[PDB]
Amino acid sequence: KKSPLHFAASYGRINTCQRLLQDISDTRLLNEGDLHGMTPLHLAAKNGHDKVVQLLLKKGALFLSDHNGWTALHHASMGGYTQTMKVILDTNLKCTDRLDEDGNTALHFAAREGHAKAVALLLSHNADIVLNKQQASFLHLALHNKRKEVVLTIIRSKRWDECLKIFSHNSPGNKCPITEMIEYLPECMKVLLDFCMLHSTEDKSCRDYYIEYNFKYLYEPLTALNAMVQNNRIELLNHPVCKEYLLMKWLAYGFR
Amino acid sequence: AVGDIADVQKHASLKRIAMQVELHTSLEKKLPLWFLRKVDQKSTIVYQEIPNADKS
Amino acid sequence: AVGDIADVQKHASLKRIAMQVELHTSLEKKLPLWFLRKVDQKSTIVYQEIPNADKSLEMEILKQKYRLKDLTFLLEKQHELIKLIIQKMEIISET
Amino acid sequence: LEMEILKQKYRLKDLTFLLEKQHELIKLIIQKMEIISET
Repeated sequence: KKSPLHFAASYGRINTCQRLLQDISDTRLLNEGDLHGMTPLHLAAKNGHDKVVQLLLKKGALFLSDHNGWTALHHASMGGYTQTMKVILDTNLKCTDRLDEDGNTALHFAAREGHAKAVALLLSHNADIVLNKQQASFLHLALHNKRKEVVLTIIRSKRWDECLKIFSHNSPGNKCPITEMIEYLPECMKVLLDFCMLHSTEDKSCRDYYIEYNFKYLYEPLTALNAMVQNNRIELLNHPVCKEYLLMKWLAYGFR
Repeated sequence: AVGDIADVQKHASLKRIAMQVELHTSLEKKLPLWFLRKVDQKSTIVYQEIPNADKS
Repeated sequence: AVGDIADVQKHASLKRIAMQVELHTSLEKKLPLWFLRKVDQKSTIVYQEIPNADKSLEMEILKQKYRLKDLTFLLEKQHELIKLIIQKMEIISET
Repeated sequence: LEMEILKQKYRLKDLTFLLEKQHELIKLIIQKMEIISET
């Protein structure tokens, strides 16, 4: 004693949790851990228990602790849970992002195994986008796991279309690995760009560009298109709305 | 003749488009930077292509 | 010559039947409505065609896939349901 | 070599015959379960 609480509120045995925990100890051990070190607050989040993690935040405390540094909300963003990840986050937005041991944050895990909604709510609560480690952004690590669904939900909304951040050497960013390692993702990104502003006949439509890198840097210049040819994917390249036009007008001076 | 030509046409499109992109990349690098944008619209007003049958 | 002719014959049948249907649709539209049924039997007494070898068998796979998503709809709910087993379980004794 | 696939498919239907009955059987777990305490 007291061991069972760890178990019970891991799997979320609500009544045993409540009647065992209210004594009141003053929660000296609440706030306890055993190897690998972990807390009920976490084990509630690991296996998905909105009810218990809520109650435990009504009593509250500690509100964070971490043996391999993950914290709880990473264990929440591990699987595709939602209600937990709602209320847990909503208790504080200061106790929400932690970058260690080897840099990662809730967004970074949540774009692995986890489903898209998690990410949608993290953007809906202004989670950090920029923080980078190691070298490769969460988006990187997403695509190198080849997940369609997230990198499709991110692009519609909101806070970036396709963000900045880059270098080196491995792994190069950022769109060209999209095109090497999950094709047809552009297709959707692509059709989201253009207009057909006027609808059916007699319509003039502009075509904005993501493609240019854009430098200077004399950087494998033209770059992304080239990384389409090499390699290899071409039923993006053939895509009418964009590339064909780009290369056509580019071929105007090229003509000259 | 038939074997190799068939083989080239099997994935013909890439050979061609790789021709134009290659040419533009090896034109881009030589010409002086100040002669860039212009020329570049970075937009275009809009006012027998490539075969469906090839697939993976 | 061989490459393109081979390509046309690969799915030849559609090219032909699309020829006849196209012709009948662009004949149907011009001729006056009153000259319809007749001629039209809307029935027919019955009293070297098209090749077996051409086929699409990718679909077979597209048939399997939907089934397997049905299987995960039919497995995830089970997982949910089992955690819901433990949340109402009577584990005492012994812990 | 399409058959190869036609060989896989029957097996997978056998798997859902062998999963659905499990699902049935598990709801039948709860319908005779002794959940008290605690509700």
